[PDB]
Amino acid sequence: KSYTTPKKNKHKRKKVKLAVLKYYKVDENGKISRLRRECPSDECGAGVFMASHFDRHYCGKCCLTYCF
Amino acid sequence: MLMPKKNRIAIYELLFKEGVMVAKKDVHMPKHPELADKNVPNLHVMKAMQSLKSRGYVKEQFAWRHFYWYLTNEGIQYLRDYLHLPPEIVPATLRR
Amino acid sequence: GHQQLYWSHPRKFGQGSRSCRVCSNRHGLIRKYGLNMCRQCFRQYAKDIGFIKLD
Amino acid sequence: HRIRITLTSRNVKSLEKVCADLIRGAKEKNLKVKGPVRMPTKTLRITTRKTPCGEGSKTWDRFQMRIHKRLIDLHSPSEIVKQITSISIEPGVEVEVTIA
Amino acid sequence: MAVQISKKRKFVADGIFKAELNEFLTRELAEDGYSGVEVRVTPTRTEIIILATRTQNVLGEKGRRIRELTAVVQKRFGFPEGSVELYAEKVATRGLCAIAQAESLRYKLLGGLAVRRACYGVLRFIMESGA
RNA sequence: CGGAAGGGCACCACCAGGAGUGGAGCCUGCGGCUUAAUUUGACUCAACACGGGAAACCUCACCCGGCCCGGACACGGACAGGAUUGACAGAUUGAUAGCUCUUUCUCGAUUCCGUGGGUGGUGGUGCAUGGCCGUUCUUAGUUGGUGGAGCGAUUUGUCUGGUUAAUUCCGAUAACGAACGAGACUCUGGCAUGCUAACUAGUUACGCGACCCCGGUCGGCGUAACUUCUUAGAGGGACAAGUGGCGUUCAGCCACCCGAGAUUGAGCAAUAACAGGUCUGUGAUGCCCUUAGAUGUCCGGGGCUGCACGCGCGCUACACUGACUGGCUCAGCGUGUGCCUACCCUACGCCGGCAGGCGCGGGUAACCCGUUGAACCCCAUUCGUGAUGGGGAUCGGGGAUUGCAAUUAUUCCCCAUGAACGAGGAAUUCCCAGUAAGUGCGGGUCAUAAGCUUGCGUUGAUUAAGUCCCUGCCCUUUGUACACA
Repeated sequence: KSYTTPKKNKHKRKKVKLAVLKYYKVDENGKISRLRRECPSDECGAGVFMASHFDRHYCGKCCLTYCF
Repeated sequence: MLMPKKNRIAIYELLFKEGVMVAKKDVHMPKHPELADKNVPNLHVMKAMQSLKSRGYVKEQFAWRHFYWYLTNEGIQYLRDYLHLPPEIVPATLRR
Repeated sequence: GHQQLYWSHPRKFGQGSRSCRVCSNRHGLIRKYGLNMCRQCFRQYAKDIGFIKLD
Repeated sequence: HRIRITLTSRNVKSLEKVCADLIRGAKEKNLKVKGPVRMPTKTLRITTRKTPCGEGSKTWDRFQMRIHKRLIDLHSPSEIVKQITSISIEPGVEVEVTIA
Repeated sequence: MAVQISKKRKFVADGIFKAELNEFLTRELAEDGYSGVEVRVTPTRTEIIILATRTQNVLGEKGRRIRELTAVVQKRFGFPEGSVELYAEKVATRGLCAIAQAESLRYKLLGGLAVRRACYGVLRFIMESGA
């Protein structure tokens, strides 16, 4: 059956191979280098990193965004 | 249905604890009346139990505005091997 | 928010608020004595509730 | 001692046999009885259309449901009248024993 | 009871209670020769009696379906445990029970017996029972 | 079946009349004509205030857009080296929908993608169905069994006639005895100074208290008798039973005493049928359609009301048998705090002219609103035949309440505006006693809410106790080359 508009195709997401290993810097010792600050947020503490956007920071699930 | 497994296992736990279960057809009911200890939307109890039914694990009987779900032998065996329990214990319907 | 919009509209009154306790439709409802049964469903089950044609 | 037994029933002759039975039980247990005071009958009346559609002559159904209320007041310690009222129950009537 | 509702609303509440109970039990015990219900709310007992023709099928294997039905009764209508007691019993001279005979014909038609043979088979049993 | 004859019955027929409808204004349901849409079912009685349909959103189908999966299930690439869900700015929109262009964080095999198969559906066919309903018809009609008559299909009973609300009966009679429908039956109204009972009903007497001059008044206060008044149980009572007429002397009809009634009103309802209505009452339901850009469903906007038009049901009037202003005085049916469900009935004390606001209370109700101080009517004024103080359409301005929201005014209040209408053409409707009509009060719908409908009491008649003239339907006789008639 004929419609008015040529439709909007649904948002297909950009799936990526390992966005994880870009969360840490590797050392040649047996030590570490944590890239993005760890928010001590109510529920989402240690393993939950903050977002590093071009204008502000953002904590994922508690939604705790920060002006630079 | 897209489901939280936490809520899904809590439904399966109560279903076992008492073999048969009742659910009103009201998909826009915020919390389930019985399991108010858990945050269970009525939609999710219905969708879980109708998914159980499709394979022939539960017995579906419908009145005016209430689903009635009795447990079968197929459901008994799936539910017990799934929750990873002692094989001896059974629903509240069997014990004399 | 999808879940801020799905059941966003308020229902405290009108005939979209109240529902037939049998067939679930929204015309010719009996609300007298807290029945909440549509007139056709009432008339079907009327003798089982206790209502009797005398006069 | 001043205790209030009320009987609320949809059927009449059922209610009358229960009213008789409590007078019998009271006069046998040798305690003062106030006879069965008959409160006015309430007639729950609902009048609907007959036709499911609206393509007929306008004929209405007149559904009635009478509900009858008796009460007997006795001068008796709780126990003996409690054991009088624990026997000879039928499905029609409903009991309320009120102390104060 | 502190909710303390009118005797008018109380009796229409009891009216719809029996009406749905009967609907549910006619839908459930349809094939297994179901005749009807009865309630006897005694002091702190809801003695809820069922009348059937094939009571062995409905009370089932060592009382599976009875406790299943007592569970959904207490669960849906919101009753106290211990207080609700179901009792399936056989109705006398089934030949005269219009419910039992109508559902018997229905399941002979569901089997696939001839229509004049189904009706005359039923009608002959009704008459020799003493209608 | 007849364009042949005859006989019956009915205020959905007439006669005698009453109220009217048709005329005017508005409310409201149809067609029409506009519109993105103004969704639609029904069209003589048996469509058109009907779908309980009084829709501001929802309701809600219609239409202009925007989210959404609630696609179970078996199978197949995909896969944690992550399938996927959620997402704050910013442009995006109507939206604080992460729907999106563009950000980077979150989530953990329940996703998402094809193959089937399922689903939901106020989508389609009521000319595929069930159920319920309406109509023929609430008219009086329908059928065995033994017996009789015919070779037989069939017929008699079920009839010329009188009578009845009635195929109701008694009469004649090859029929006798019966069954369904009529009746009987259930509820209801009127009667009991007889009976059983009453602090959730009274009364009478009494003691007290207040006021007028021993009495009088009190719904002012309080406790021994009793059941007249109120309540609701059991029996009683009325049967054309008494008398006088008429009649085949029957069935029964008319009048009159006595008597609370000399026909109170409803509920139910046959055999057989209709292509009557409903798939938009149902998670009654065959088949078809659709099934992700949905005919599923949620969301926000409008529409269901649009106005040269023609119909139908109602409301208010056209005035003095009246309008206005005071004063006096009397009802009966009900209903009332909710499952999800939020919203109940209201007395009383202050505030405001009014609609209202605030305060403490009673009530799950013969207990509180309540002795339900209702209207018409009644008594006393002002008006004075003038489209007038008749009538209140249309329009302007302000103020309250309900709601998340009132413009296309929800409703209500206050001032102002003052339309036709001077009793209604053809045609046509309902109705015989506590009836018609006037009059207001409750129930339904209901957050708000009656010009509708369903009940209730108050005031309360004129005319008739007849008929087949009119419109219908029903029977008997007769005729037929008809029998899907």
